[PDB]
Amino acid sequence: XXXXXXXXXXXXXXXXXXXXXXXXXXGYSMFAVGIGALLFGYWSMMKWNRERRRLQIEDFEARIALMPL
Amino acid sequence: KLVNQCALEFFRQIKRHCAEPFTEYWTCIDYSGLQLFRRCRKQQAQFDECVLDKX
Repeated sequence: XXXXXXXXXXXXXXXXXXXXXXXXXXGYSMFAVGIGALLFGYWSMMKWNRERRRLQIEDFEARIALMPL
Repeated sequence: KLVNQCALEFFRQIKRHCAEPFTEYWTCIDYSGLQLFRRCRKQQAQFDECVLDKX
C-alpha cells in the first residue's frame, strides 16, 4: 500500500471576504450626540457660574463690612 | 476710636450667648484654604439658627 499526502479543503477558508463594515456610527446620528453634548455642556457650566455669583458678591461684601481693618 | 470700641461690643455678644455654633464654624473656615463659604454651608446651618433667638 502507498501512503502519500492527502488532500483536504473542507470549507475552502472563503476566498476573499470583506471584513470592513460600518459600525456604531452612522453619520447624522453622531452629530445629534456630538452637538447635543455641547448644548448640555454650556447649560450645566453656566448654572455653576450663576452659583459662583452668590459667593462672589458675598466675598466682596466682607471688605465693605470690615472698616476697622 | 468708636469703631474699635464697637468692634469689641459685637464679639462679646456672641461669646456670651451661642458660643458652640460660633467655635465650630471658626474651625471649619480655617481647616480649608480660602473657600470661605464652599464646603462649610452644612456647618453654617448650625450657625444663625441659635442667633435667630436673639435680635
